[PDB]
Amino acid sequence: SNNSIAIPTNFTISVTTEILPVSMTKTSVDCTMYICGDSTECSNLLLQYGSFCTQLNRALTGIAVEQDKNTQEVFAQVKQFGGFNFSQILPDPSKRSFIEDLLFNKVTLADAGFIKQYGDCLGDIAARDLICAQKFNGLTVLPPLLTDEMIAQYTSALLAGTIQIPFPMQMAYRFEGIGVTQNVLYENQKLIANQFNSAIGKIQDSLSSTPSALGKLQDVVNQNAQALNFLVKQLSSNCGAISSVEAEVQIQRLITCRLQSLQTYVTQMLIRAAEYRASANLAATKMSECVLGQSKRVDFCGKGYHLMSFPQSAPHGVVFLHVTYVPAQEKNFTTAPAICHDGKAHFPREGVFVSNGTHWFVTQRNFYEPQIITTDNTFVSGNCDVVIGIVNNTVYDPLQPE
Amino acid sequence: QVQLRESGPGLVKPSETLSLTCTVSGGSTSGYYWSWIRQPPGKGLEWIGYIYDIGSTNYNPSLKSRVTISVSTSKNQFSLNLTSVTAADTAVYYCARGFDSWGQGTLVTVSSASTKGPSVFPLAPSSTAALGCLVKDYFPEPVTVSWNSGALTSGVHTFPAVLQSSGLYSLSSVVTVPSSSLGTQTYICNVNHKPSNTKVDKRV
Amino acid sequence: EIVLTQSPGTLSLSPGERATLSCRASQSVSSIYLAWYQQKPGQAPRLLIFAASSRAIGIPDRFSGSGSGTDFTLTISRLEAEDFAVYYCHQYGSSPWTFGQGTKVEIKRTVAAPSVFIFPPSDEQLKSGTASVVCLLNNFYPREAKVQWKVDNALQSGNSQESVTEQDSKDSTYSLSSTLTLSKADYEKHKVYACEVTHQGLSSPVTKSFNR
Ligand SMILES: *[C@@H]1O[C@H](CO)[C@@H](O[C@@H]2O[C@H](CO)[C@@H](O)[C@H](O)[C@H]2NC(C)=O)[C@H](O)[C@H]1NC(C)=O
Ligand SMILES: *[C@@H]1O[C@H](CO)[C@@H](O)[C@H](O)[C@H]1NC(C)=O
Ligand SMILES: *[C@@H]1O[C@H](CO)[C@@H](O)[C@H](O)[C@H]1NC(C)=O
Ligand SMILES: *[C@@H]1O[C@H](CO)[C@@H](O)[C@H](O)[C@H]1NC(C)=O
Ligand SMILES: *[C@@H]1O[C@H](CO)[C@@H](O)[C@H](O)[C@H]1NC(C)=O
Ligand SMILES: *[C@@H]1O[C@H](CO)[C@@H](O)[C@H](O)[C@H]1NC(C)=O
Repeated sequence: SNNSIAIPTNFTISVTTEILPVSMTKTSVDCTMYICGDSTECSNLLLQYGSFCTQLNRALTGIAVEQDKNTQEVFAQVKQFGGFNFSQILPDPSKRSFIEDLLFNKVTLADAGFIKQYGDCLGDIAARDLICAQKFNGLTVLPPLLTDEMIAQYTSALLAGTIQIPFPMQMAYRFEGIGVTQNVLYENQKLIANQFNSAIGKIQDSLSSTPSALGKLQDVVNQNAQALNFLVKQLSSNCGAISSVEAEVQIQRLITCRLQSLQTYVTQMLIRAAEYRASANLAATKMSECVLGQSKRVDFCGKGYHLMSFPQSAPHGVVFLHVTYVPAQEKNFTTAPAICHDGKAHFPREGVFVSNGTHWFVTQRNFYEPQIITTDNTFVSGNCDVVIGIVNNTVYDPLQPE
Repeated sequence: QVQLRESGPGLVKPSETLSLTCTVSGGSTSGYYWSWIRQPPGKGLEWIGYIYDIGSTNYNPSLKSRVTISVSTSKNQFSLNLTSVTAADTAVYYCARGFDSWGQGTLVTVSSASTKGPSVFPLAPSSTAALGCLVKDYFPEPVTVSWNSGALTSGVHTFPAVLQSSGLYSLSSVVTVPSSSLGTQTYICNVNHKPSNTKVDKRV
Repeated sequence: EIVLTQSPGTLSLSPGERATLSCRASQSVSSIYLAWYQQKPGQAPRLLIFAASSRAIGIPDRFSGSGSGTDFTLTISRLEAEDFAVYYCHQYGSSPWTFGQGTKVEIKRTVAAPSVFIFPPSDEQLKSGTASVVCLLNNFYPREAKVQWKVDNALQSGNSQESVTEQDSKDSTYSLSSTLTLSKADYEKHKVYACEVTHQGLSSPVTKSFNR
């Protein structure tokens, strides 16, 4: 390249969906009910066989506090409009938005077995946990430390990036962080608002009817529900629970088979907990530097240069709406360092001289906003003969009186 | 309880592919994690990868570019395939369910040699006395030596195989018998070598 | 990768004592993402302790796990002779699951003298043309046993090859097989052959000699 510069001309602001699971449901096995459920001889059953229940329940308590730590690391980073729409993404007073309830209604149908049955038999009363574990073979689902109300409140707190600076000035400052001046936003605000609103309309159409983006959240919750239902299936159809109905060998083969099924459940839940921890670490990284700050990385928060992001609280997950800036229609323009006029060399004050073929303009380096060459845009230093790649043009003085 | 049994080729040439299958009897590949974990002889364990039934294929980020693990439509099998197998990939491959209930390993040698069958020779007593049988000149190492078709199990010592100067293995299996029943019982040794498909029963 | 290192690489403990094995990780892994395995010779690994201290089913109260962070301990109390194994520590927390080099646990008992046997070549390998003479040391402790061959009272080297078994589970004894392989032409040129052994449990070297 001798004298040529590649400059973008058009731009598209686009939103993208990033769904990351951050929490697994809590399971706890109540001892002295899993073993000797209805044998009514719970001394000799809990002596030889009852010491292996607490070993598994310790691991379930460990993965439960690990998932609570995951939700605390993701959703609790902080403690506490214009031409854009923002009506479907903000809370509308049960303190949830219109993307949040679509996510909740689509993801809560991924479970249809043990968890929904426990929620139905709970009766919205937390004092019946001794009763609800009696009829479901001793398996209990603990509620999380951070409830749905607190997660929704923390999401509403983290949605303070839409703030005492007004929102168009914030978008202008984020464009200035990208590398384009504020005149591009303030002169193309209607097109940007239309693209953002149409992108929210497309995200609502593509999140609800088709699965589309909900293929990495529905399947992991479905895997968790199937792993819990297979425990009840292999606890009821074969190796059944102790009911009212020499024979120590039979009760030994019933109490050893039901323990091994639980050990299978813990062993294949620990790997799922590791995968959820990796996803939660990715979510904490994507909320530390895409939310609560513009990111300098490329193609990490979203496709193109990252501009903004909004968090949303999905059940057992987090939904990031990434707002990004995609350049398009690159053009090759002819560059020149300085311009000679009246025997005086003029250098650009802030920008690059460009030529589109016939006329000469002063533009920014990262965008094609043509400005006519005046004396308020160039400064004078040196003579004509010293600059190597000089070009002939006329600088237009704004003072042209009668 | 579940049972995991591994099977596949015992010897592959270099720049070929492995195809190791794992039969699951007593359970189904429907909602559990399954992994392959290998072991070089006299070394530690190395992990290849684990899969789920519907998806979630995670492999090792040192061997990812030449590995694939796949479930089967029979609902009781899954297979491991490797690509561009060098001489450093010979191992006792293990098939496991997550990280619990492992299976017996299958040894996969990788060298450009030929499947040479065994040759059992007797080792008679020379007047408790010891009697045995010797196996010579066989290239792979799965070989199994049993005594009296699984009836004589006490006092059996099956020595590890040694590599000779000819590039072929040799082995010995010696059992001790009381002198009051030196010749009052029929003692035979049964060998079995699977790549050569050879079963020799030898008296003593 | 998180490299897991075990510092007591090989122990030698009498029955009734304690065994403390340490696994150290380069990065801080959590308390719930480590496991322990024992491996008998020629068998599959068996899970012993998953998470930090959660025992599996079918395992006695001897094996107890402890630790969190970058220092994990496995404790064997009232060790028996059926614990001759290689012990491994495993991480299932990070995506590249990493094992470690194992700790080989041996059992120590009193000195037992070897019983020495000689096996001549049979007629089958005489017909084939390669003679192989076997010297057998049946049950002996410790592993340090010296075996040598004498052909017409001349010491031989570079032809014998040894194989030593692992320890038996019921009693802590070894076994040794020395194979002397040579040609039929060299076997036809000598009359007396002998296997001579020396060991700590033998006051004098033991010679077992044979002819055709
Ligand atoms: C190079 O830039 C000049 C700037 O003057 C362009 O000329 C203008 O072209 C537009 C249409 O694109 C007309 O409406 C204007 O009237 C033109 N201005 C003048 C002063 O005549 C010119 O077209 C550009 N050339 C190319 C090849 O894009
Ligand atoms: C601009 O010119 C460069 C060489 O300087 C060339 O590689 C590139 O394709 C051109 N871009 C166009 C024609 O859009
Ligand atoms: C190009 O810019 C126009 C406005 O000048 C806009 O309407 C259009 O969407 C852009 N087209 C692209 C980026 O393809
Ligand atoms: C935002 O969009 C909704 C429908 O999506 C519409 O009802 C509302 O008037 C819009 N608000 C504006 C443009 O301020
Ligand atoms: C630029 O303009 C001057 C006017 O004095 C002229 O002499 C010179 O040749 C021009 N240079 C070019 C066209 O490269
Ligand atoms: C893996 O190997 C199996 C067994 O040979 C074969 O059926 C299958 O096509 C292979 N898969 C590949 C190469 O992806």
